[PDB]
Amino acid sequence: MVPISPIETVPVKLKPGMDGPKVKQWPLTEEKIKALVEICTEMEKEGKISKIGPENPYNTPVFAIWRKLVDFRELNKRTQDFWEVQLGIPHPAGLKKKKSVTVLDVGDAYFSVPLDEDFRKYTAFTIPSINNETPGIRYQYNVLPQGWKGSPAIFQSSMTKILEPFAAQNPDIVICQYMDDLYVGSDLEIGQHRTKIEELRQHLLRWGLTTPDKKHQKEPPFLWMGYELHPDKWTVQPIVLPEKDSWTVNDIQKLVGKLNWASQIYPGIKVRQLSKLLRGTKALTEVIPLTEEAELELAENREILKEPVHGVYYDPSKDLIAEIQKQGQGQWTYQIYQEPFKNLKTGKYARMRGAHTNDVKQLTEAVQKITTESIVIWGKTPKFKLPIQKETWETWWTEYWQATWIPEWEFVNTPPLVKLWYQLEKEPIVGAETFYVDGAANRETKLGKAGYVTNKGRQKVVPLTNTTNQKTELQAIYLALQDSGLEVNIVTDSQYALGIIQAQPDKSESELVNQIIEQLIKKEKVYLAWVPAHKGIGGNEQVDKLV
Amino acid sequence: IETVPVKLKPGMDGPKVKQWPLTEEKIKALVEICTEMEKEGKISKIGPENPYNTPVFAIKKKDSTKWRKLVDFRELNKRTQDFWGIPHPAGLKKKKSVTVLDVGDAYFSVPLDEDFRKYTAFTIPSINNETPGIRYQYNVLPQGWKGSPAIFQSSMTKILEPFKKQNPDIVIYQYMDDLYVGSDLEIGQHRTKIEELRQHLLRWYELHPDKWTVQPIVLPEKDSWTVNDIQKLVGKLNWASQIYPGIKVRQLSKLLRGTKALTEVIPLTEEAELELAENREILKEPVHGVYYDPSKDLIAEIQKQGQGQWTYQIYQEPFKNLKTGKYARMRGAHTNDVKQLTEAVQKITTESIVIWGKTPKFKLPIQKETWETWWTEYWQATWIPEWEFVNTPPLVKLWYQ
Ligand SMILES: C=CC(=O)Nc1cc(Oc2ccccc2OCCn2ccc(=O)[nH]c2=O)c(C)c2cc(C#N)ccc12
Repeated sequence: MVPISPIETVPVKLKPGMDGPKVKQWPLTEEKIKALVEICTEMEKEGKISKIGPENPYNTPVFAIWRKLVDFRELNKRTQDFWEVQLGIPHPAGLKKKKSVTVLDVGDAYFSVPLDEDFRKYTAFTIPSINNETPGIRYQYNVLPQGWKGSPAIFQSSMTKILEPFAAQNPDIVICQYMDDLYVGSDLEIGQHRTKIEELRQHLLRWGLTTPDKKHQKEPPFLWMGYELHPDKWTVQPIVLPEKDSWTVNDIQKLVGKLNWASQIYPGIKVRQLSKLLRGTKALTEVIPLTEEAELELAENREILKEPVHGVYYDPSKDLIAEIQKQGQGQWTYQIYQEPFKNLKTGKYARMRGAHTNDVKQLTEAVQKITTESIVIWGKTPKFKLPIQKETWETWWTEYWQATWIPEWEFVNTPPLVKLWYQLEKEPIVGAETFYVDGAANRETKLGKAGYVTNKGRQKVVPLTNTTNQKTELQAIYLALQDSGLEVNIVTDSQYALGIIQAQPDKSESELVNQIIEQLIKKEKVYLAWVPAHKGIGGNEQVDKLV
Repeated sequence: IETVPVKLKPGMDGPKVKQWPLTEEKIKALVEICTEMEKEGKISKIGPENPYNTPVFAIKKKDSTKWRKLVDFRELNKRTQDFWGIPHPAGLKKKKSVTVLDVGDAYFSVPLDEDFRKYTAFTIPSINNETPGIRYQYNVLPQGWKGSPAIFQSSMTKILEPFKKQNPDIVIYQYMDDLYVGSDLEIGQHRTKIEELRQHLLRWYELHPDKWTVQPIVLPEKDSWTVNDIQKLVGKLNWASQIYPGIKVRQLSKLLRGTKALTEVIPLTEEAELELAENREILKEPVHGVYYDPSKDLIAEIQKQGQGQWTYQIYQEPFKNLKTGKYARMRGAHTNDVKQLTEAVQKITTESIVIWGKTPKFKLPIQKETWETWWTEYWQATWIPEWEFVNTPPLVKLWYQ
């Protein structure tokens, strides 16, 4: 016998202060008991488990479905935490094309790696006896049990330590590990590649690990985690938008699932309306009628999902590009590619929950998202193509009160272009009328007034019902914008209004703010000045609106 | 060569902080650096039985192309037991000059307590999550951990004993991986003395706090005031009345009676000139009842002023500034707001370390996603402060300009 190299065990403990599991074994039928006795007899003959005496106080239930199924949920609750290395799956767009590629599933994955001996006593389980007239057969696991908390992490670390020297001494190939399957790729000739695959099977055999003696039953295209991996391209598994007479909540969540998943390769997928119909529902069976916006959006989704679209693999020798387009209503779409018309991947970005916004902030956020995703997938920041003029960006970031930055980018003239819709003056305007505005409301009756007095003697006061102080301050500014020329100075004491306008929104939830924005867009020059209230500043007429 | 027992605070587990994504060149730099450290025994690979993690990345300090490994030990620092203390040298800020030295290598010769090593675990990430991350744990005192200067304090005292006994006029302070050396010599004599101290430490950053002062609130001096000038003046004085008691604005607001054009010149009355003069006198004095409390946090606020100019205030209670400043330095960041902000945060944290011996909590005028995306690209210090994000534009910005 050729000596098998031992696999070093991982020392495992339980959570602090806790004890091993002690669960009552379920009564099983005679058939199930016989089946489990046969299975456990074979496993004991193979060495996966071993019989134990009555000293072991711990017990974990067992089932037969024959196949043995041990329910480790309690021991999983009581087992220590491990470093789970499977967080975020490798994206196909990050893979690098290889001439020859092989997939090797390892046989008896968890059952070929030994368990820490001091921990084996917590894996104890009993097989009930026929008519329960004898003590049940007691067993404990000697290897990593399927379903136990620590099996995937310990198996992955052991496999990594075993594969380390082979990968080190074979730099002309690439090896990757995922669950119970290994992916080996190389640009060598098919003969050299199959040879090195044999060398890998031998290296794994030196530790007592079994590889397919037959030809590997997995050949391209590979269907993996909703993906289609082809020798030269990748895509998503087919996305079919069904025809429904009435769409319920689960049908809409299925649709937004297929659309969110399909959006990573299909450019232009919109999910704003279909997900908007799910806002504040919390009912899985509630039927929600489709708005015409959601029907048109679904029609465009069917028009995009008509014929299949594929993505290419990553080539590190070519530059990485990411192009952004505005879609409207806070929707943005982007393509990441290295050659024109050949996308590595695509995606979308929806604006955050806010009361005021503008397009430049949303574009900035989308850029940050694409940057982080690209660093995850490819390890570098792409060069951007953005629908915004260099002059627009310079004016924005130079005049914006917050610090902001976009990585290297260039302008692409693909409408609709992001622009600045208005710009307030830095100094008062000579020759422009000065509107002193104010508004005030009663907290009980919700009655208020908003108006202005100007330096030319122009005046106005308007009474309002069902209003607040903030609403009347905004309304006063709005009246000044309505009744003034193309150039106007506006004096207010509202820290609220100044806080809103100084954030420079081009779209808002409040219709009053949006009306103010529409007025500002029509003006040539606007200087907005602030003064303290109730300080005796003439012109600032708090008494005129408190009547 | 003898490990000192170190534990965590009662009821607190080890740090479990997600490692953020890194570019390829930073990953390679960390692979080479950590390979060398493993050959030196400073770190060792660990298995999956270690669930703890602390983020790691790579920087390039000043005047150097070699990469450096930076570990974000903030969580482990706040979860590590309090070590005890030495009173802060209140004369370090008074000294004419201070030089900062990186004594981080000295920590790597002292072993780390066995049972504690598993809490210093970090992960070198892989691109696209292809291969598992390379997990390490420290065997010696790590740079960036607050326990490293506390443990090495005795050895550092023994090493710096001859130099301290030689020059009683030189102040020496230690914070994390940095040694602050203050004196009153000439720049050349200071540099030769710093070389003397570095070769003194070998066989075993020009700062000038004297050129820094606290900034008063100043008012314009004009011969002709417009309506806008007087309105802004009244706003600034009304804001300053929150800090200074006797500020009075009624005689200046009396000039604004009537609805006049913003650009119209208004002559000041005699009562308004007297009021403005009294306000100047009030503003020339320091703030009433402003003290430092070592039991409270320091808060630093930064405002972007444009044209590469930035303002900041360090306080503990609102309107009770302990320090104010204006950083306008231009150093290869002319076209990048985030790099400027990052250098400003580093300078303010340095001044805070010199003055009080601890780092402040920043309020940054930047969106969270932008800052957290880009700040590690321009970081050059060995410590990291805490920060929050300001999303509403503060009105008082121009009152600090
Ligand atoms: C970390 C991620 C990773 O390695 N993922 C994967 C890699 C892989 O092959 C490679 C193995 C070694 C190096 C690069 C590889 O692919 C480069 C791109 N590529 C992909 C397909 C193909 O035919 N030709 C081609 O060049 C295969 C076959 C995979 C199969 C499954 C299934 N089921 C799931 C994931 C796979």
